[PDB]
Amino acid sequence: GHMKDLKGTKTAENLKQGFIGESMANRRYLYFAKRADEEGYPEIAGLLRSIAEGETAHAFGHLDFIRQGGLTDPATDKPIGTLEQMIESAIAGETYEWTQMYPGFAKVAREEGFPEVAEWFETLARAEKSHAEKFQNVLKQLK
Amino acid sequence: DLKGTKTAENLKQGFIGESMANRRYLYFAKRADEEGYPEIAGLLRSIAEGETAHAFGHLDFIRQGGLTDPATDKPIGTLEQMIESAIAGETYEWTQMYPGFAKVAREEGFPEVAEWFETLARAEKSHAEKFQNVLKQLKGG
Ligand SMILES: [Cl-]
Ligand SMILES: [Cl-]
Ligand SMILES: [Co+2]
Ligand SMILES: [Co+2]
Ligand SMILES: [Co+2]
Ligand SMILES: [Co+2]
Ligand SMILES: [Co+2]
Repeated sequence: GHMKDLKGTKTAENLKQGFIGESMANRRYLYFAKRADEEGYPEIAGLLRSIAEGETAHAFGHLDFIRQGGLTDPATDKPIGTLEQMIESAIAGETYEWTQMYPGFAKVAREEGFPEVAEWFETLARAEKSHAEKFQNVLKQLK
Repeated sequence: DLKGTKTAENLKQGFIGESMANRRYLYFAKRADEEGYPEIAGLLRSIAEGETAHAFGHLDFIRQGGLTDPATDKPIGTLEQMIESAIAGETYEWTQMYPGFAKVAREEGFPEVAEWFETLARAEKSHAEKFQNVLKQLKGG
């Protein structure tokens, strides 16, 4: 039942879009909670944190259907069935970000006259290269 | 002014990718946990904290640059605006997005997936109502 093949369906696309939205909702609500914290609204901060746990549960349930339905990781288009595949998906996305995505973002920010944003993107490119290397060391261990 | 720039769009896409990376790594950590790889689980959780810091810094530049929430295209400068953003996205999800995903899943022969989407529609309605009660408290002082 939950093992039915979802490949080629609109439902497959909808699970991907739901995962994206849920992922953003958790991040948004935790960020909003920091503002409630500063301003002295602990009940609102607590509600934001509790609802954020709900959006974790939603995002993880979307990933369960993606994996059980034979779909790929929404971020990388790589299989994530096994732990080894999960680490290979982590490596693929980190490698895209440090080789291509953040360096390109930093070049654009400098060109448009945002050097402070460009320095941030350059920091992140170096950070994602470190992440890729740490994950590569783990994959070598598992294999 | 970041408004209308390519850099605005790059901060939005960076926020999306970072948001997904933290969720992905915490999900992967659960499989490491089950299988008895606590060093791998620990690394995934520590790197996930990295990706929180990346996402939040992207939101810092977005807010400071007068750009809108990546998810809702609503301003997020003040706490009231943040709660209004929360309400807008929850409302979209329960009134349109998850009902529509549930109908497509039923029509394509995936009743279990459709039931999950219907559960989530009802959940996001409850979220919207709780955030609406917060907004009333803030707006009414
Ligand atoms: Cl409060
Ligand atoms: Cl381990
Ligand atoms: Co089943
Ligand atoms: Co949700
Ligand atoms: Co990373
Ligand atoms: Co990152
Ligand atoms: Co919600």
